[PDB]
Amino acid sequence: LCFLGSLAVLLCVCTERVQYYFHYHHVTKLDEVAASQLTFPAVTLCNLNEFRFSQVSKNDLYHAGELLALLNNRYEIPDTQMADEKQLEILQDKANFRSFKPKPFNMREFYDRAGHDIRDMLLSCHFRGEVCSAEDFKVVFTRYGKCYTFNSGRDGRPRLKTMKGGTGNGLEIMLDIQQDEYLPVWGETDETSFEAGIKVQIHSQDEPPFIDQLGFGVAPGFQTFVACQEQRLIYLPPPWGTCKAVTMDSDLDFFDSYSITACRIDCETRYLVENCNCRMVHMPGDAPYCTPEQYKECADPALDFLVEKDQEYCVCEMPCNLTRYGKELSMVKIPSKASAKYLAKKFNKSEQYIGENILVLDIFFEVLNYETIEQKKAYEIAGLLGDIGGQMGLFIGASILTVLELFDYAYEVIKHKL
Amino acid sequence: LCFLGSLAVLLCVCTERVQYYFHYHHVTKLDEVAASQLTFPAVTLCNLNEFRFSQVSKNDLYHAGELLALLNNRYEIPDTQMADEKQLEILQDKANFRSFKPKPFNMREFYDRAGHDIRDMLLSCHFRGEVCSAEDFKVVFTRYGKCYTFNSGRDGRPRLKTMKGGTGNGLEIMLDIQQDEYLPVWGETDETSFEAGIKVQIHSQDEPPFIDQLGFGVAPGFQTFVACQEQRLIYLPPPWGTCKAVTMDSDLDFFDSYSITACRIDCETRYLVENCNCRMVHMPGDAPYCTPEQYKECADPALDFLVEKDQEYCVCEMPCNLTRYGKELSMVKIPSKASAKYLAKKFNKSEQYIGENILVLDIFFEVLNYETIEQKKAYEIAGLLGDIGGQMGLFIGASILTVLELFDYAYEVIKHKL
Amino acid sequence: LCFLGSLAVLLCVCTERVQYYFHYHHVTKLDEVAASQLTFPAVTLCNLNEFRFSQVSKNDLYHAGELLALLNNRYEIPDTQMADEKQLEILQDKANFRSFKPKPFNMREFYDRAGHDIRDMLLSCHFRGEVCSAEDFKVVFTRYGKCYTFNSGRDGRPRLKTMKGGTGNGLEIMLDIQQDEYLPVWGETDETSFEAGIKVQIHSQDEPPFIDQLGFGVAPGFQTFVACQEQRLIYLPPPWGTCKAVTMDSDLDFFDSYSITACRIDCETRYLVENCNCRMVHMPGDAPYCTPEQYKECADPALDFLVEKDQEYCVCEMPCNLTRYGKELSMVKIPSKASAKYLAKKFNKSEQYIGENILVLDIFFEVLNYETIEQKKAYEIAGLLGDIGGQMGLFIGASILTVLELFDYAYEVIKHKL
Amino acid sequence: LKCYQHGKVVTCHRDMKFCYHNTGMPFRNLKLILQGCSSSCSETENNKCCSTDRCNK
Amino acid sequence: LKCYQHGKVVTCHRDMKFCYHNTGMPFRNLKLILQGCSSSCSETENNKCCSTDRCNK
Amino acid sequence: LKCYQHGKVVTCHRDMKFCYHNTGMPFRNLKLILQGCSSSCSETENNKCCSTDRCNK
Ligand SMILES: *[C@@H]1O[C@H](CO)[C@@H](O)[C@H](O)[C@H]1NC(C)=O
Ligand SMILES: *[C@@H]1O[C@H](CO)[C@@H](O)[C@H](O)[C@H]1NC(C)=O
Ligand SMILES: *[C@@H]1O[C@H](CO)[C@@H](O)[C@H](O)[C@H]1NC(C)=O
Ligand SMILES: *[C@@H]1O[C@H](CO)[C@@H](O)[C@H](O)[C@H]1NC(C)=O
Ligand SMILES: *[C@@H]1O[C@H](CO)[C@@H](O)[C@H](O)[C@H]1NC(C)=O
Ligand SMILES: *[C@@H]1O[C@H](CO)[C@@H](O)[C@H](O)[C@H]1NC(C)=O
Repeated sequence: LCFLGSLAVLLCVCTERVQYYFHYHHVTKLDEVAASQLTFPAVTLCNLNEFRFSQVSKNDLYHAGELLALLNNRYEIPDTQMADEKQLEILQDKANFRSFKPKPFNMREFYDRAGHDIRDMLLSCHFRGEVCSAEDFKVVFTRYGKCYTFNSGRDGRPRLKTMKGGTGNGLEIMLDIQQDEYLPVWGETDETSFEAGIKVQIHSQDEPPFIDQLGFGVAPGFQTFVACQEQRLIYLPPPWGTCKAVTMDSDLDFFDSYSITACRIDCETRYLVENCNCRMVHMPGDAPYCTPEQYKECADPALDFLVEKDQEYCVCEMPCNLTRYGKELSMVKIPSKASAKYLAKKFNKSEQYIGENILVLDIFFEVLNYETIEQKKAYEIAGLLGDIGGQMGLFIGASILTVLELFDYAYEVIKHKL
Repeated sequence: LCFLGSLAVLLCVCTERVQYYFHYHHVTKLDEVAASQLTFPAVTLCNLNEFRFSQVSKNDLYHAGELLALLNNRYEIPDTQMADEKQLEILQDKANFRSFKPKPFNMREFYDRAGHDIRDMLLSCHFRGEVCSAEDFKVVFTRYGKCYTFNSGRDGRPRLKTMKGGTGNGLEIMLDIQQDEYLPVWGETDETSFEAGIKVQIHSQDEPPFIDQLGFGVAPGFQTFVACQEQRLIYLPPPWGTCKAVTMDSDLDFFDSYSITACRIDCETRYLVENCNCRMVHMPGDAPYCTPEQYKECADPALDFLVEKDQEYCVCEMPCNLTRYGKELSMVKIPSKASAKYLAKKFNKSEQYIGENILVLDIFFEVLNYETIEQKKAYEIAGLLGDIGGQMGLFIGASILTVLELFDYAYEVIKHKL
Repeated sequence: LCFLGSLAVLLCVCTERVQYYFHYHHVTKLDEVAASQLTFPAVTLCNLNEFRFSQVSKNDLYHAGELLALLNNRYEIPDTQMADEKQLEILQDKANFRSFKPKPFNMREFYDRAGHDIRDMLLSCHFRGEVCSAEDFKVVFTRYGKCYTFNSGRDGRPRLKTMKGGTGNGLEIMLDIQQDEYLPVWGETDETSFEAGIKVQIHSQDEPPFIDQLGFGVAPGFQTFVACQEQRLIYLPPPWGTCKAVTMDSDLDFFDSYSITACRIDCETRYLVENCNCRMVHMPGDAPYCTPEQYKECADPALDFLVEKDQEYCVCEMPCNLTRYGKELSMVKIPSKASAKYLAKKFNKSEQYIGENILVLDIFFEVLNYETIEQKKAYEIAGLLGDIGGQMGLFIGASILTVLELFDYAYEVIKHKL
Repeated sequence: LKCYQHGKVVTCHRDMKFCYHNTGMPFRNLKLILQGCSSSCSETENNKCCSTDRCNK
Repeated sequence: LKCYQHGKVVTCHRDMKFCYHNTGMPFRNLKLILQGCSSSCSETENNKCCSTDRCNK
Repeated sequence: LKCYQHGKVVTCHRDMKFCYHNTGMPFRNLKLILQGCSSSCSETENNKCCSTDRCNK
């Protein structure tokens, strides 16, 4: 008469508390682990120019004059007008094509000798005081051309570590960007880039570099202290959140580990091989890097459809071992009026060449910290029965033993009574 | 004898747990919603100069020579000494006042033709590849003078969207700041500004721009990639937190939606109309923009009292649908030595004019994310009775049914016993 | 027969819930307290040069010619070759040592008159409109040489406050870095610094400045708006987290309050006094600042062992009243083409001297906020018995009164039965 | 405390005390009209530092 | 929804509807081959906008 | 572990093992005096790598 009227008050609170479980709510927890060892993040860096000017020949101009965006489709200097006299004299001399016999061409060979060698870009690599050198930089290939990578972790070299904060305990790279050997830009295209600097992306060792869409820039003539603070992320598998937590062999067709950057490159490789069996030089695989004349029919518009679709054509999900890197720039003008005539004498260069083509990166951890942000499921199964008993211990008083002995009550109802 | 001694142990734990409710504690939850569509934030931008030099006339100098901070109160060139010869020749020629008859004046008309037109500031507006134009910029008025606004959302044009990350999928604005036509600064005042650059504030569509107190700066001669990461905030109404969550008609005397920026402008309009019935040109309302001679008596010191009070004179509270925008700058030197003689030929300008008066903004989303930080009340009313029953299920064992049937116990005490 | 079989189901859930207490898990809570008064953070600033060139004498060159990194160990100009003619003429004239009698030397006296005086560095200090002056800067000593400190809070001057946001309500310091009087760098050492700018660290009043390892940089010729947003941190004592929360007298051998920066200086003072009873001029204590010839035997390598150990030699823990300061830079080019000939006339300097040696800091709070991040223990002792009773109110139904009256059950078992 | 500001009801900050009204505080060649929240009264001629809600009318 | 992408199973975003397959969309002097997740169908000749899992084979 | 540093008691990091004392490690034309927390012992002559609390006296 009233016990029926309190069971519905229990049934309403029990139904909302079992539906509160089916929301899969989650809270997040932020720590600051004062760690003692930290692995150095892999710094990559690309010049903003793709091919240097003083190291291209006649056959490179004959075979890829339109891919260089320098020549006419009927093989001439198209807008050779009011640019320069020293650039124009060397241009028509290496674009004569007067009985110039062609040669066997290979695009991967073209990028290995017409990009930017690190032996004349870099001037002084450092690490915590001990003198870094030139062969610590694993060469990589991405869309800006030839790009290098400090602290890669592959090809046998171990992952370097750091154990002290402060500006004196990281890289100190005095680069040189060589603005004289940029491409002449007397034409006009859609991909034209007037700038002159270095794009640098700081990432962990597992992701391949993606300078096109994640890297900042560093201007020449300005030493930029770039601090860091290593974050760690732990996301949850579905239906709590989203993970590709199954790491046996998810999508690693050309890599080993899974990452949101390596998804898009593996996407754009598998899409292009399904169109004309090509791949560009920044595309890992086994199908051949294809001929320059074949690039203009199939390989060019198949990828320029991708930058026009106005959606991410190939989707995927983030993993849940993500380690980002938060950064905080600052700038100090490098070629001082006290220090002008020493750098011009030492590196055997002009005076005005110093104030335009000298860059000093400086990357270091600020405080040896660890900012972990993880997701934890907030209403587990073991808290369900623990919170199903707060109200039945209050409303009716009945334990489940009163229901467990209610089975032993039923022996006197079906056997003895009927 | 002991049941009285365990009820006080219940009463102490119950009193602290009902006072824990009256603290109104709240925890906060951080997500990363991997969204697929994102609305572009409304970029506004102001030059750091208020009135251009080559487009002021005799009557503008006669009527507002002291508001321009260029003339004497007895109508002369006050400190015309050792500034320039080309500036001084054109100055005294447009400040002769030899039988120069005055004209009807209007301050709103003065700011529409002596500010900075966007047709000669802007050179190339872009959006995801497709070519933006000049008439997408809604003109606004704030304290730096004439200011423009990309992606306003008002006046019929819809809110633009983006669906891809990376640097190639946002604005690419090659501005031009025209340092030649700044005001001559041979005088000295308290408002003197030696700088020359653009102030740019990124905000959502509902707040009016507030460049005076929230915008960063972008230097000329440096293309600055400005990343973004859209945040969402949900605050709680009082007494949990603070909101003006009642959005029927709170304070929208000249706007439609409520925001912490639009509070202060609506404050400073309603204060000044209660003093001399004026308003400046950056003040929305219906009272007339008042005469320049009337500005010097009433309108100038009534607002300069506001910057001297050493308190925010007009207070309000933040709303709880706030969407901020976190930013991360980076700089790359624009006018390259390869790209010098093309920009001077194309835009029909000098060589040294390029390296001083060319700015390239570049604003883009980094990863299509959504960092929501909301406040949730941590001890609701429905958790009070759920946690009032943990101890009485442990201390005394008594359910509330033992109190609910204690009413049926009272029938045998007042009716049958007495 | 079954009550024994449900007690083990209770005992498993009770053992995990008492071990969940011994994990000492903790969640963290983020607020945004819209405060009304905020204390201004103490800005320190150092030039990147240690000793000015035009204020060193013969005996300073005779006594510390090798500590200046300018002279030969056999007292000559070592690499006086192809640097300059004006620098080299004044160098050999103040390095003659032809019957130049020595003098009494003191290193603390050398840094007080050969550093950088603030009376000719600073040009215009401001604070909210009212004109700041030169004697508000408490002189401090750190590793870059002579350094100054705005808003120190010591020596009787109170802590200044601010109550409004925006760019017009903080410092506006038009500094001057004097690149002409830097040290000549025609030699080459390991500590060589080619740069020329100011390092500025924003910190609270209790920590001493630590410009070597925490400060950013500001380039000359660029006015940099530096926003701020005051954070507050509350960490927990062990075994929940880590604190030196006992603040009676923890390690304050030369200071009063405890901080992670003041730990390392107190470390490096107490280590060096245990080696040769010296201290450098940036080391607080009572032992004498020792002679320059004594620095070369003991004081130099004892500290250069510290920068080579590849570990933080002296460890400590963070306190739990930490107030950090998050920053967000932006740059605007200062010496405008309209404003060139006024600054050269006013400060009595050249034209090209303006565009190289003028810096304008500008530090201000953005919005008067308070981002507090505190740690709270998530499973206290008073929640243990509250959650030990959810299952025994569900599994067996037995309250602790059924165990409390089980003591009164035992009176009939040991007294009357046996 | 929810007193007025030129015809709009506006709550104060919870740290802030009594609000006020003033047809005074000359400060220049002028006679100002002020009204808002405050934390310190200086009642000489018209500074109605009343600590009641909606007092400034 | 967990349909294919060139031989790899890949879940879509939870806001995203039916996926599709296309040996078409010429767009240049070419005949493209597309396959992926989507939110709007335009079935004229081969746009198999099927809302079932693993439909694109 | 809470061993000494030149006359001040200081706890180590919870990842860090036994601490030590050394009137050695010459490294230059000098004979250093070191004392602090550590994680690797190299006991040859005086490196007292004792894993007890307050051991360095
Ligand atoms: C992945 O995350 C788990 C859980 O945090 C961690 O134990 C494991 O080491 C991580 N694996 C890699 C390869 O980083
Ligand atoms: C130094 O530069 C000059 C100028 O071009 C050149 O002649 C000389 O060979 C250079 N020296 C070296 C070692 O490259
Ligand atoms: C305001 O917030 C509520 C709750 O988050 C949301 O549903 C609503 O769309 C928001 N309104 C506006 C106009 O943004
Ligand atoms: C280009 O600049 C020159 C130099 O002032 C000027 O005479 C000419 O009219 C300009 N051309 C155009 C189209 O404005
Ligand atoms: C230290 O922290 C406590 C707790 O937050 C606070 O009450 C106290 O004022 C702080 N002390 C100092 C000196 O900042
Ligand atoms: C201004 O500079 C000149 C150039 O050196 C100098 O002769 C003159 O004394 C300076 N004036 C003052 C007041 O210092």
